[PDB]
Amino acid sequence: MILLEVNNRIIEETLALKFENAAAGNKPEAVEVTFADFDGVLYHISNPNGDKTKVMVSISLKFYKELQAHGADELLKRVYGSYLVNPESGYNVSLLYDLENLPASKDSIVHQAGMLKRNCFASVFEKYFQFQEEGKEGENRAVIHYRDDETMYVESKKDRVTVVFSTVFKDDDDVVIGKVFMQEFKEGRRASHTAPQVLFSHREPPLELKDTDAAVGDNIGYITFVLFPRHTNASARDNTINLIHTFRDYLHYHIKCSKAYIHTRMRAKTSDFLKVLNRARPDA
Amino acid sequence: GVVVDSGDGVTHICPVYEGFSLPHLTRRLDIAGRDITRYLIKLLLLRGYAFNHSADFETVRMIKEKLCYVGYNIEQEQKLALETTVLVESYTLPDGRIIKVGGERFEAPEALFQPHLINVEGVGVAELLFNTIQAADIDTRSEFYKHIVLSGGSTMYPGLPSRLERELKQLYLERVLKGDVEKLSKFKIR
Amino acid sequence: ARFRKVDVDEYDENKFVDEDDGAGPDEGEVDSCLRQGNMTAALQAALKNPPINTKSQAVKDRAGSIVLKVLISFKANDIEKAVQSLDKNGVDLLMKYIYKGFESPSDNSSAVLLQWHEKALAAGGVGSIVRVLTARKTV
Amino acid sequence: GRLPACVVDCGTGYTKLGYAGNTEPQFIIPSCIAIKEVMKGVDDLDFFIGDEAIEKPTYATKWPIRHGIVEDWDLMERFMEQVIFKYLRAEPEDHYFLLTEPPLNTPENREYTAEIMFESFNVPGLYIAVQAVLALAASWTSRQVGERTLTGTVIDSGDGVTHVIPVAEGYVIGSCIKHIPIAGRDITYFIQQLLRDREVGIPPEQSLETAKAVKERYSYVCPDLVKEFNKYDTDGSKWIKQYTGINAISKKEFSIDVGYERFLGPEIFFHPEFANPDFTQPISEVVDEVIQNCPIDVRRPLYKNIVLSGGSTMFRDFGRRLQRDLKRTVDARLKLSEELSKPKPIDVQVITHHMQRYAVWFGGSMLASTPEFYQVCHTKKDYEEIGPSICRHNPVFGVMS
Amino acid sequence: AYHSFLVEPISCHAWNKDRTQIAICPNNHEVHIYEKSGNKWVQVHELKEHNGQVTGVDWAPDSNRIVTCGTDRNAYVWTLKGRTWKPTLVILRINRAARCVRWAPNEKKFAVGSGSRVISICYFEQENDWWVCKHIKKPIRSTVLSLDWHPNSVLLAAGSCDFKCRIFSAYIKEVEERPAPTPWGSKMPFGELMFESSSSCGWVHGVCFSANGSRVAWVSHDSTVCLADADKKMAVATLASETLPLLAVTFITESSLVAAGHDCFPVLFTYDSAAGKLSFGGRLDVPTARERFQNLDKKAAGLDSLHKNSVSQISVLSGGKAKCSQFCTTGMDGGMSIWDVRSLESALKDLKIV
Amino acid sequence: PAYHSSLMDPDTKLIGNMALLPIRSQFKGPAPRETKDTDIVDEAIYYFKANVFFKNYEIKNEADRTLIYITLYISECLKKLQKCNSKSQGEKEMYTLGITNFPIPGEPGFPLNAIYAKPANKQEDEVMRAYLQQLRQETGLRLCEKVFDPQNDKPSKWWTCFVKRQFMNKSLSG
Amino acid sequence: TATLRPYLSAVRATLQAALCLENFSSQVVERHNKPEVEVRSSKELLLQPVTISRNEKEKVLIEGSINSVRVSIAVKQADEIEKILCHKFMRFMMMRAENFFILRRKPVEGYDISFLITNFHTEQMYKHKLVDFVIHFMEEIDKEISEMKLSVNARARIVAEEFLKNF
Repeated sequence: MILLEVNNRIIEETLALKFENAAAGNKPEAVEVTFADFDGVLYHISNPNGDKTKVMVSISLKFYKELQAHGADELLKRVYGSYLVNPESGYNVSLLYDLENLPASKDSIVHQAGMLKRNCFASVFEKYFQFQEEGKEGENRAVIHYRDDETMYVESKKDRVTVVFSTVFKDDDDVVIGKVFMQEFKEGRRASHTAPQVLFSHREPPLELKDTDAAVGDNIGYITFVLFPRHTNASARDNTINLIHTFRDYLHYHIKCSKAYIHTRMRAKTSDFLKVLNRARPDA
Repeated sequence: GVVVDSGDGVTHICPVYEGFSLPHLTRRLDIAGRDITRYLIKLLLLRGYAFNHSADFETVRMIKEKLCYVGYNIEQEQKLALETTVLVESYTLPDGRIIKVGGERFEAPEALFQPHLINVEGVGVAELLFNTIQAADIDTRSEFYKHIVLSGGSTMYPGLPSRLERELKQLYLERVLKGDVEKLSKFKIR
Repeated sequence: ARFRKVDVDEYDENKFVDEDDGAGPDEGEVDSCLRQGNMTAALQAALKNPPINTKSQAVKDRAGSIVLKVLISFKANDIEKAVQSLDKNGVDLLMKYIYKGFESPSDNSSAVLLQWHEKALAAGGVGSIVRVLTARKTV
Repeated sequence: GRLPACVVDCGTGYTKLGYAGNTEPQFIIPSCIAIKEVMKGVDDLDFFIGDEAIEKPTYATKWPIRHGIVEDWDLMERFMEQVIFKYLRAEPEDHYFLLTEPPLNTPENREYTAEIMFESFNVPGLYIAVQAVLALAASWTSRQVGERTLTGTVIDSGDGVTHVIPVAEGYVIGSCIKHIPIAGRDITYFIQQLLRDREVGIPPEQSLETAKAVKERYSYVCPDLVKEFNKYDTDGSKWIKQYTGINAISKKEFSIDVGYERFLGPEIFFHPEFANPDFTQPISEVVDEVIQNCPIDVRRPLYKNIVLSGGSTMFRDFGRRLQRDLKRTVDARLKLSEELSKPKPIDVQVITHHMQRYAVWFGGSMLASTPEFYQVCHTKKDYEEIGPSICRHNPVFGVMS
Repeated sequence: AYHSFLVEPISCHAWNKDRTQIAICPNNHEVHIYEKSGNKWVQVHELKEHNGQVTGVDWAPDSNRIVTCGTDRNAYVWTLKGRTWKPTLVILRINRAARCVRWAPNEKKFAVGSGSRVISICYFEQENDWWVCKHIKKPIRSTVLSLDWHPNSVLLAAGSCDFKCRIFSAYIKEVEERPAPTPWGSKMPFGELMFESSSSCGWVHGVCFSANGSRVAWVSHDSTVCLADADKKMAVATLASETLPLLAVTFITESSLVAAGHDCFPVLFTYDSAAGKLSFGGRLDVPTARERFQNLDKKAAGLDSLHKNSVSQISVLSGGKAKCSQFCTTGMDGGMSIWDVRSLESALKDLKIV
Repeated sequence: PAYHSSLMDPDTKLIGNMALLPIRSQFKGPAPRETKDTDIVDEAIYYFKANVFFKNYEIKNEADRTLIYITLYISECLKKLQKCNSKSQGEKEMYTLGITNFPIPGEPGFPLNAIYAKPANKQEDEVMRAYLQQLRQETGLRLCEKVFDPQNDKPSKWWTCFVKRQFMNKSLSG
Repeated sequence: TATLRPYLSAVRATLQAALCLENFSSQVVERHNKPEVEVRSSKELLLQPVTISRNEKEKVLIEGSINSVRVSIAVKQADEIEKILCHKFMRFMMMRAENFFILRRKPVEGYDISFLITNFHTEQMYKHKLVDFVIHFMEEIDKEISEMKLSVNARARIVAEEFLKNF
């Protein structure tokens, strides 16, 4: 697995199972599941008021207010319609599935439910992609604190939309590894000439953010994606959002997988050294 | 002269003048072999070997007798344990499993000199030995110091005699002198 | 503990004490030879009267400089001949200075010093290195 | 914090994974990994785990854990990659992890595990729990108990071998453990033979299929063989069942009768000689032998708190039969005594409860949901300042306060 | 002629008077005794008393007594009663490991070099029926590694980790009597320092007195061999080697020495009295009809020496130090070699010897 | 574990070290006449389905030796009853089987020669030979009413399934 | 290179000189046996430490004694990624010091990796093969660090390409 998946397997498997038993005519079993996603996301799947014929899926994002300022409530309603209800205390968005009133295609709602986190983030991109398409320049940039100490900046310009990530490498050595990955991204147009352009600044924001309170430090790295109309149009939009919202986690995932691979190299070389060493003995 | 006897149950420092013992000037130490085996169990636990205090007491006792020793300079011993593997010895358990024992070899017996390590009040076999000789008769101090003798199963740890000697030098230098007047500070533990 | 902080061993009468007592080669002489392109001659002069007995590292560090100055000034192909002009004692002393040099690398100084090591080893064998190791009085 | 810890219980046959506080695991997947077989580029990432790994054409299925211990560290590490990033979808730097180990796992293996978790996944905190100890904690859910205790005898029976493990004060008495070569697979095979000799129309290449199903759907433990045989031979209409499966080849239906195998399968725990020529000790005798090998002082508490773990201990009346049979051996022993010479009668209790199948994971989940867990975990800061040696010892907790 | 007794070190050895039995310490707390049966070696005795590694063994020829010393600080004198060797404890009065031991030629005393920076001179008193020892202390400042007795049984050579080879008097009037003067000096009171080498480099691993005692030789860790000539006012000839340190040395004539050590093979050295000079003349380990046949090459570790690890002891087997005909080496490879001086002279036309 | 007989009596007689237990039977032989409603043969037949799986068996009584013989014999009957088509026919094969001379303790071909006492004299021989035959005869006919279902030609699979199993891993045909 | 061979040749000869050890019972502590180069309680038992350097960065420190030799190596580290790769690899080996029994658990200050070789090793292993091993090790850690570097770079290109091509 190179690319990270977008959908949540716990949500889909949980709902699929409830939906198949409901359709089969079985009595419903109680469900109570608390689990996470990347970026400090917390989910809760439960039976509201103990009614086992109702299944609620809730998401909590510390930065939801920020997404709401950029259309989240509207998009979520467009996607989930009547499944969307008043949010459970402790959470920002809640979906309610009535087992006695399921649609003909149960698989399709399982899929959208699995993409709840992605769908929360979608509005901010769609908003700035729209700005670009309409030629509305000068609009204030979106500022999304997706992690306690990380920030995503979205700005629409005449011919492009920029997405800037301010990420933190807690492990000093991960910065060094991360720089190897970022240099390849910087040179990426050498393999896909139409792909977004990527920039990288270590320990300092891009100049446009120098006058704000953007973080500065030895373990901070800034990454800029430059998205063009071919990436931001109505036809490419969904796929583009699916990718860009996973980028930060994609990078950190690959740094960790690289370290694991290097461990395999170390096991092999050390094992070989020990065999040589033992061959220096006359024997037992 | 003074005899240091450490067995499995208790320790005793017994001075003797031209014939017999003198209860006044006789002190007992609240730490002995069993206490060292117990501390070893605790040390091994910290190393990841959870031996049961009852079921495996004899096994850990056997590990102690075979591998334990008394450190001369704990600072140096700790450096050896932390920075090298020269102290690491393999020991085969009765069920065939082989474990690896290192720094715990000198740590366990150190309780004899640092009773607080096992939550016991006191000053340690050596400081104790010193206080017995220092307070006694003035006309036997010299004779006493040069006639200390070890006895018992818990006194056979490699290095024990050398450690005792070193600890008395440090005590005599500090609590009987101040500057360097050692040379003549003669005393042998044979 | 306190009483354990003192290293009583430093006052042990039964320890071991080295036999110590209380200038180097002629700087001007080495310079003369070098200035005249007489390298072998400079080598032999730099190896004279080594401060094997002084306490201060300043005088020792001085002779090592002079000796090192000479080794660096040498042409690669002319090393073997100079080394072969020395007696066994000279070869042993040279090896001591070479190891000395390994501790102050700068530019390609170690690069030529490895050449010297090779030639000196060819002349004095591993025994000359052994004698760097157990010297109590050294450069 | 707002986010629950990750709980992963890696077994020889299956790995149970999820988030602390939950009653059941979010995933139960076979502990296998399918790879392609000088790695270059991203070849190391081309793999699948669990069910997605059992049947993949261009890939070879590997089992990194043999006898509960890791035998391939490269593969165990890769396996963990997907556990975290594909199934849990946890940012590992944001979650403390609870992992498990069999008793007798070495401290070295503990360091290898910590090396992967801290140095590859950058976890903030780690605890390694002993399986049997978690199984004990899991039993605190039982109605039969009133005080929390980590002294007991754990019977762990999954698919491979059955273990009898005495624990005192939260630490397994390693020198007293005994193993039994009877587990789920053995039960299946015996049932297979029984069907082979009696029923017809069973596709050979589907012989196991039927046997396992018969076992999972119709097997149980009976209190007396002859009485049971007599039952079936009299009221057969309400004791004999029928099973019907489909021929993978031809798509037609075969119907078979299910009888004696229902009670004969699980019986081999108590009469191993029925199926195993090399082992004959009944499980009740193994347990007695273990407890009598433990310190006298702890043999009464051990007899009073015998706990079960694993799917093979789930047969109806398994615990009742164990408790009965063990009570008989022990009562019989104390009979001889009196006669020869009034030893207080020994209380034998086999605990069964609802969370047995994944008792280990459940105990893990309950414990990792408490503040105490966070106190006892080893932090990344300590791992860095002190070293992997700190992971050699993982203090027990959950009982006293 | 190599034989492998084991694959770990032989720590020390000694032969009986007739050279029919060899005692060895196989890197152990034990001493094992071997004897030939035809052309095979067979173990005949196991001496087990020490609670530490045995680091020295010597065998008194005529009285047929074995003495052993070990890291347990003890020494034992072993006496053969019937078919079994029985030990008697000898108290050295030391608090560190014993390192080396040698019976004097008169078999009335033995000397043990120790980590107590002292030499224990032991003798039996047929008055109290036990062994006693006197220490030679001043001015030894480090572990004593090697010993060799002068033929007069009084003078004793010692090599130590303080870089010195020394000669002391071990004169014990109660077992021997006023020794005749020697070029080493007229005054030989107990513990008298007769001679002390003048180098402050290299542990002195081995020492040996010539057959007549007027010469003493020693090898040090600084890859030198030295010889002090009492007939030349104790003048010292030195020879610096191009190879690794020697651990063991013995005279084979008044003017010839054989030594071995970390190179793993025996070498020859000669002394020119006139010039007072030591010369290297060696390397004695060079790779009839039976011989011709046996030596013929075949149709086709990685050392070119018989021993495969350092040689730590050499002993003269036949001919004495005056005209040695055969000598023995043991080493850290667990091997034992017997070398024949005449064979060596034959195979090496350029061989000197004197 | 395995089922043992509870029919040994302080006045039970012995033929060798086998228990000369009474049976209810019209067949000739030295078996005492049984008055109770059950006897050793019913017991063996009752315990068979369980006992036959056992590999080890502790001889507690001389009754067990008799119980064991009958258990092994039931196996011999099932071997023959396996291949037959009718309750009537099965009864005939069982008569034949009962009459055939099976080995007795002391002979090679009889398993358990280490646990069964051989006949000491010719009388003892002939009398043990008669008992054994009278046990076989009654066992066999009694087994027929069990093996066949009121549906003729039905050597019940619930009895047939044991044809390959060997009590204690032994055989009378071995 | 051109200074690789000359460097290893000089290191090798020095190791041959230093690896001349014997069993030495402690002179300081009764019934103890300790590596003299580590404890250093008897100055006369210590040899002169010597350094061999290839340049300002790469060098080997060799410290001898009567019963033990300590060997420390400063490894070539051209850039940041080589620095981290080296640090991780040495740490990885050091964690496993019990199995890799001639390795110190921590390096001498100023070096990347250190060996402690005692008379017990030279008794049970051919000393000349121990020498060969150190040289082999110096050569192979360099090659492995280079291969590791190529690996990370190679995987990084595919990772950037896989993400970017999907837009």
